[PDB]
Amino acid sequence: EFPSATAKARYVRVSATKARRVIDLVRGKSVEEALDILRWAPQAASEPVAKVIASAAANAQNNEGLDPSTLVVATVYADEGPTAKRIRPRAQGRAFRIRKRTSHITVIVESRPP
Amino acid sequence: TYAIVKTGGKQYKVAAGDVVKVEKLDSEPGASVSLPVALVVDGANVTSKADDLAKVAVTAEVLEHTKGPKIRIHKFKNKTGYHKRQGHRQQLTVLKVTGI
Amino acid sequence: PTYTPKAGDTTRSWYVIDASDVVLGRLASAAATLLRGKHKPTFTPNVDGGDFVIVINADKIAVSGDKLTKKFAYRHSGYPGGLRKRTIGELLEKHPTRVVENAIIGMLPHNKLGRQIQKKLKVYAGPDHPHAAQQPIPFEIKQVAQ
Amino acid sequence: AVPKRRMSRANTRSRRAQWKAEAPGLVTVSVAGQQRKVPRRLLKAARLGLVDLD
Amino acid sequence: RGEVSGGGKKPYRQKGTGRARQGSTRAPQFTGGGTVHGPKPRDYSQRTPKKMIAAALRGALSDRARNDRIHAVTELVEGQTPSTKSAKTFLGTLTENKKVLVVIGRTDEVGAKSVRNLPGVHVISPDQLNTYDVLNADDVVFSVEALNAYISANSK
Amino acid sequence: VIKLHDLKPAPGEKKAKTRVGRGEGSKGKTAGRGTKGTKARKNVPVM
Amino acid sequence: ARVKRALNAQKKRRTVLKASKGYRGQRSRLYRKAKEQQLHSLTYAYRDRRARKGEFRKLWISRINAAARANDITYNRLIQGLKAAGVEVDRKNLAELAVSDPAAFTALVDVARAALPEDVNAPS
RNA sequence: GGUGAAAAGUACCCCGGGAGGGGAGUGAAAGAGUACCUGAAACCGUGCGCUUACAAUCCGUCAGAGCCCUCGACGUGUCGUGGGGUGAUGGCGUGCCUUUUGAAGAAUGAGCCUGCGAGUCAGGGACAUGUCGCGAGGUUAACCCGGGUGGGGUAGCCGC
RNA sequence: AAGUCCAAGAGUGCGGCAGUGAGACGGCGGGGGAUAAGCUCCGUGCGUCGAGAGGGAAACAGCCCAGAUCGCCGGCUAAG
RNA sequence: GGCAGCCAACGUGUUGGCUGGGUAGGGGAGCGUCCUGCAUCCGGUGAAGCCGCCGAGUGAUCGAGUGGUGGAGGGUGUGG
Repeated sequence: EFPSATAKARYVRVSATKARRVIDLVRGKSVEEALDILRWAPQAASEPVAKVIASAAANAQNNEGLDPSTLVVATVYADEGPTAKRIRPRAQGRAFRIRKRTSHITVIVESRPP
Repeated sequence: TYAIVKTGGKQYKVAAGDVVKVEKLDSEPGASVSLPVALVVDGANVTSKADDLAKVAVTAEVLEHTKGPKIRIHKFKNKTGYHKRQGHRQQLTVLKVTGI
Repeated sequence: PTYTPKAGDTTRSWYVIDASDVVLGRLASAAATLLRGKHKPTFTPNVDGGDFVIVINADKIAVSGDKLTKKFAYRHSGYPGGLRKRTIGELLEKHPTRVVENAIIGMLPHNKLGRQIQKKLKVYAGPDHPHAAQQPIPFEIKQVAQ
Repeated sequence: AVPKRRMSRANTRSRRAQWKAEAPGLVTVSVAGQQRKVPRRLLKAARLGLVDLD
Repeated sequence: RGEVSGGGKKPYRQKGTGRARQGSTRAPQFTGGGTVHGPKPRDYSQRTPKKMIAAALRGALSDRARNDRIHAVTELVEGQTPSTKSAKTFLGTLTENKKVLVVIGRTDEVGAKSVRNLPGVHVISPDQLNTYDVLNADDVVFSVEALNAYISANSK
Repeated sequence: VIKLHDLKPAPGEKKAKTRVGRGEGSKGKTAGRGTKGTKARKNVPVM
Repeated sequence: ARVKRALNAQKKRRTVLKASKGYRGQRSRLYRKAKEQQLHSLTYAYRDRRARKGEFRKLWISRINAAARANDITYNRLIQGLKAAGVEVDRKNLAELAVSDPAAFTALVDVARAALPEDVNAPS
């Protein structure tokens, strides 16, 4: 098994789907390429995703003593976390529900020999 | 050589050493059962006359009596409330043919 | 357990039927039988275990009665009033193989396996076909008597 | 109008998969002796120092 | 639903809202509403005939007698001070079964106190003798006064 | 001896309550009342 | 004596969900929707189990008819001849011979043709 | 409403502005981290296996090709009384409920899951169906006494 | 008089505990209608569906065959 | 071949032979849940619950079979 390091960004104030939109971009790529794509991705969800990927890389470097250049985004996924319920008033005094969703973005970077 | 053997209201193509599941036979595991043959084929000699077949008998050892697949019946008729749940496991007997 | 065709035990054979002065329906029935593989003891309805059937002289098919002018082949394009009808005679003149093709296809089952079976039919509006390399067997439509 | 049936999972996901981001095409740019990845669109700006590469 | 607080007012109109018709927020289907056929306080006692009760008690005691589970004792402890030690030793002498019904007179407070704290021992008076206790007890240890009182009460 | 766990009702003494309206395998749905009517929801007076 | 009905409910729910495991969509996930299909699934199982005998007899008959006409005899006359000859081989094993033992099937065809009347269409 | 037995409530370091994590430590257990006992379903992902872009599917069921694991003859991959999946293809196949003469019905209800949600109780009530006691008798009500479910209590009731 | 013979699950009487009291079509005998209606109202030890699956009627409650206790890698047939 | 009332038997009456589509509805017999009298078992050497594996029963359903999670109760019998 490849030496892996984990990083979970929990309760991120972004939808699980909107985090997944960029996690799909940077799943499978090396850590460096993933961070570059998340740097130049126009989606705002790329910033928490980039931060959690970089945290996984930092854990691999410091807590695990792995070579940062050999790291790769092995398994990354955003699960949906808690959802706050808000009320938006609409016409005729009718209250519609608004969902302030969060996401847990889990990242596991492995150190693979190219 | 093989034979179309009659047993349990059904016929089975069996050669010496063939293992066949058939209806339940009143015989112990390890006992021997002689079964009438609907046909015998020896390479090219096809014994099919009833007079000649009455002489032939497929001998088979009873390996064990087993139960078939669990059949689950749910007789349902819509808009009547009629459900009937039922189960079934046929009692089968496994025979290893020893000779013909 | 009943025999089931496994992997590649389905052997295929090539037949060539001369459609000259033969009834369209009889030829199509025999060709559909061959394309299904109903003529083989290993026939299984869910298996395309049929045989390739070349039909030569499709233009020289025979139709009784007035089917050559009174029978029509219809096609709707999906547009309003888009029903085009072409008599059997006109169809045999313009696309001669299409009459035999349509007969055989209609006599074949209408499903995915039927359309897979269709690919083994080779209708030609002439005495010759390009599949001589397949060494097709001349198939004469013969009735088994009782 | 209003959806008449609940959309099946298969259809919902088949058509939801179309809401995907397109990864930017990154080219290499040498700035401050370092090889960074920037869009070819921002290649000139990065060379001139008008891109914040952090 | 009538005893649950609130619920007097109809929750909303009968028609128009597009919701199910409700006549009370405390209707049974509602969360927090009343219980339809729930328990209500009731007296479960039965008016079993006197002859039935007495015959059942006599049958239980007869079973104990037939199985030699009935014992008689002058008292449970010697002296005026109760002693569960002495009572336990004497009961062990009498029987070894776990549960024993001790049937002693009311004035036998010394014996009652002496024997009452033994785990399986149950103490009653001859006048309150009953089939439940007799059957629950493996043995029945009567005092002599208690046995004579029971016999007199049931024979005279 | 006869202990409390040896006590049982007389054969045929106790009978299960007819718990009505519990699935179609028993007296379910209408609970023996049949389809609509007065008797579907109440008792008709004897008089 | 309040009773919570989760223990009892989840039993049948798990039964139906495990039975409907493999169904597409709501039928494998939701007990209520699985239950509707499970009614249909078991009704179909009963019906198809009754009809499987007919389906397999149809398959055997098709194979026997193919083998018979390959032997130059129709299936109906083959069956007539076998009955006249007293051959009591069921269509299952007749098809088994047709596929695995064509020589034996040809021998049976010869027996049936010999047992057939001199004129099958005669008023007899 | 529920961390843990005890805050022992995670020092210190690292990524991060934080939030949140990763090491480390506490703890029997952080598969107990003040979002905390267990942690179901719905619902939402990620990974793997099969399948699927010529196909008309109440979504299943019966056959069923092709694609991995449990014991062995044999010595090694082709079998088996064997044992799960995935489903090319073929046949059959008109949801459930209510209510109707009749509904797949284009009639009603249900978006889904979980939890709750409907013949129950009182009374010597009334009418019919096993047991105590009789021998023509059964019973007691109120009430009295008993620290109980036991003992008394004949008024009355029903048979006569 | 027999026949139905391990009885029809028969008839009768008394207590069960009911629901049912919206029927449908088809064949025969009729009324109303125009001797129309998939009309309506009657009769029919007439049938079927209701409450009935299975096979045939392409599909198709009422037509035809036939009344599903459950299984079977069996056989004979019904209407077709 | 497997399962559900009546008949014969000689003897302990459980063996053999004659038997069953179903809505309203009636009768019978049961499954599962909780709480309990008594009896008896299991449980921090891991109860319940939950997710499985392997199976099982004619049905409701089963699991003193078993793995994982779990952390304190639970099972069985006979009665209420």
